[PDB]
Amino acid sequence: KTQEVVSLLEALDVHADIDRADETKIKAGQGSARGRKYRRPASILFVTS
Amino acid sequence: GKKSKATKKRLAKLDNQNSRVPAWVMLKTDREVQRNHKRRHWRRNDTDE
Amino acid sequence: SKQPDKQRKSQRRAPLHERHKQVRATLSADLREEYGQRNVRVNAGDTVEVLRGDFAGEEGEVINVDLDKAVIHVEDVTLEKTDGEEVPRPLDTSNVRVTDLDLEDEKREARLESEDDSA
Amino acid sequence: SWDVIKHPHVTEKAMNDMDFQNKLQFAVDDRASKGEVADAVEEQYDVTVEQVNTQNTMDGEKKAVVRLSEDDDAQEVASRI
RNA sequence: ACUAUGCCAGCUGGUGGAUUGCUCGGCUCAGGCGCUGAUGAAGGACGUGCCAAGCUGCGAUAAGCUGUGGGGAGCCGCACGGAGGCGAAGAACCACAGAUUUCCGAAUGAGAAUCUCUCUAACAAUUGCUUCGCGCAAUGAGGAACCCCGAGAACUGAAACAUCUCAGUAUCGGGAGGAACAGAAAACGCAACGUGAUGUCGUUAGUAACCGCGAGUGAACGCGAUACAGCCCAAACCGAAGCCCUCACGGGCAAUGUGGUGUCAGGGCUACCUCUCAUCAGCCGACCGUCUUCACGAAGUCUCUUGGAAUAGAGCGUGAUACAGGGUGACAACCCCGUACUGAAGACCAGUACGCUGUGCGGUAGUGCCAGAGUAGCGGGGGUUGGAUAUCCCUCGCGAAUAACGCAGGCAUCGACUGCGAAGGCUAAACACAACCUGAGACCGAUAGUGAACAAGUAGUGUGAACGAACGCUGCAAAGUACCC
Ligand SMILES: [Cl-]
Ligand SMILES: [K+]
Ligand SMILES: [Mg+2]
Ligand SMILES: [Mg+2]
Ligand SMILES: [Mg+2]
Ligand SMILES: [Mg+2]
Ligand SMILES: [Mg+2]
Ligand SMILES: [Mg+2]
Ligand SMILES: [Mg+2]
Ligand SMILES: [Mg+2]
Ligand SMILES: [Mg+2]
Ligand SMILES: [Mg+2]
Ligand SMILES: [Mg+2]
Ligand SMILES: [Mg+2]
Ligand SMILES: [Mg+2]
Ligand SMILES: [Mg+2]
Ligand code: NA
Ligand code: NA
Ligand code: NA
Ligand code: NA
Ligand code: NA
Ligand code: NA
Ligand code: NA
Ligand code: NA
Ligand code: NA
Ligand code: NA
Ligand code: NA
Ligand code: NA
Ligand code: NA
Ligand code: NA
Repeated sequence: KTQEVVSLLEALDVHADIDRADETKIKAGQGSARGRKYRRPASILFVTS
Repeated sequence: GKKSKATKKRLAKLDNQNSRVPAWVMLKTDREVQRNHKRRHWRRNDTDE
Repeated sequence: SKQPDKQRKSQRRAPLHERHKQVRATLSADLREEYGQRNVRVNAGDTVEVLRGDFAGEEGEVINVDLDKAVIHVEDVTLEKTDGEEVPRPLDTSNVRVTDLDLEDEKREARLESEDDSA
Repeated sequence: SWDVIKHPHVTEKAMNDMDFQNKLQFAVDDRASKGEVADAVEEQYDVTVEQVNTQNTMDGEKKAVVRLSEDDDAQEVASRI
């Protein structure tokens, strides 16, 4: 569950980055006509094995 | 000249194609259909017969 | 498709039987609990409440469903013409919530109660 | 697979032929001969056909002018249909 | 203080349609898939609606008829009208299968600018089989390019120009398939105690080779990959033991040889030894994968403010194997479609792989029994190629040998050495294109991008071949302006 990861991240003091990345920009210009309407900040890279 | 029966049918059809777009079709289409572009005059235009 | 032109096309060009999904509205909390569905295909005869727009807060029976324009008429949701006549103000179903269902059809009710099917 | 008689041709000229000449007018299939028109008219309306005149018209159809025998009355036959 | 006709700059209102914003169209890339037609295709003509001009659909059963499955309370195409109808006898709509399917059209009884004629009669023409009868069959024409076989320029480059080059290109003739062609060595020739059918990709390499030795032109073997697959005749020796049509009777074919054997791992014959493995003919017949379609699918439509409308601001909450994209009266994971997950179907892979039935592989000795001729080869004349005395092909003339023989190894002849067996035949897979299905994008954004976002190959021009535009945006909702002058 995604929420489990949330709790863990909150416990690790690291969850504020997710908060930073939770917002979208509706981009200036004609990219939206090609399906490129949105973008968002990059937050956390998770590297597993 | 002397028309054949087939020629006659074709001339008949061209005459039928000279009708207006019916009044009711303009209402049904909210005036999206108004002009008949294949409108032909005997003098000004020329048929393929 | 991720491509916006394709998405809109496939919505506008959808054949009639694929347009039912364009007339769906969310179910009231009660009806959600009752049938285990979040929303339903709005039928004429359902009763519906308007959650959005100038008519928000009004409730009324559904008089008409048009699949082509993907739009419903609800009783008393209307505009006054210049001559004084009262005409429906057509509504998008996603602005609306279904309070009461017309269960008069065996097929619909069956689909509603099915766990594996959606009405 | 095509029928001979398409429909009665109803115009003022046709009425005058009906009243004064004992004739009926039809739109018929342009593949049909006079004999086939005479026959079809007899079979459908239970009358006796004296003469058929035909024209291919500028509407793209064949018009048949069918005169009826004196034992038959065109206005009567027409009033049924 | 006057000044008209006027000049310059603004203001209000036009004209005009730039700009910005928007995208039902383009452009390009990628994955899948891929033949149709005498059982009359593709294309076209003319019809077909209550009213119907255009487009679409359909075919006198004519925006449609039937069956099964799906779907669902609405529907009667684009198309928002008037009337009227259909649908719980489950309509619309979607999938699959069927019915109907006018005329012209390869167009095939004959003629003809889509009609007509006659002995109700015709596979016309060419051809195979043939009960010699059109009795049974075949061909014809289409398709976006791709593919194979023929015919084959010139502008141009060489700073002129002739060989050369452009180029075996453009274009023309013939023809196949979903791919085509090639293909199991008379090969290669890192010369070897080596490689081992073919195509393709990368390299070998702008190397060898060609060339007014100018400009230019231009491989291969090998190697690394992809995919892999190997077989059948002719003849010897057998000699009717055979094949085709028909339910059957019966007919036809076949000694000018059907059929058995056999095919460099040479084979046959004779005498042996040994095996049931190879091959070939058959039967069964998929998984997975890939492409497309489908089912199900979590969580707010809470408070205040602004607003015509919250999808805004502020506040309080929620889901997430789902925070791709779209719609909704303005910035929406939680309003609607969808999206993750899981599941189902069809298509392709493929009548393939696996499995199985039958057949039987192979070895020794002996035997000059068999083994593809205008061929191999030579000469005359041309074309073509990088092919140079050493490419491939055409044409005229000449012209072998018989395995104890023959061909090749980039000049000729002779010997040696090494390789190989022409003049008979088949062959899966890997590769080309893009009609068709789908997906994608630092592409264009209505003078752009297709000629074509619109009636687009439309309107219109030309006797014809052929040529060929422009035109996108009310609004949240038509509430598309009643009544009066
Ligand atoms: Cl080698
Ligand atoms: K082949
Ligand atoms: Mg800009
Ligand atoms: Mg008139
Ligand atoms: Mg249910
Ligand atoms: Mg006459
Ligand atoms: Mg003919
Ligand atoms: Mg020159
Ligand atoms: Mg020259
Ligand atoms: Mg020179
Ligand atoms: Mg060359
Ligand atoms: Mg070589
Ligand atoms: Mg054999
Ligand atoms: Mg040359
Ligand atoms: Mg343009
Ligand atoms: Mg001229
Ligand atoms: Na004229
Ligand atoms: Na008529
Ligand atoms: Na295909
Ligand atoms: Na019409
Ligand atoms: Na059809
Ligand atoms: Na034939
Ligand atoms: Na015959
Ligand atoms: Na020059
Ligand atoms: Na010159
Ligand atoms: Na030269
Ligand atoms: Na909504
Ligand atoms: Na020669
Ligand atoms: Na050699
Ligand atoms: Na424009």
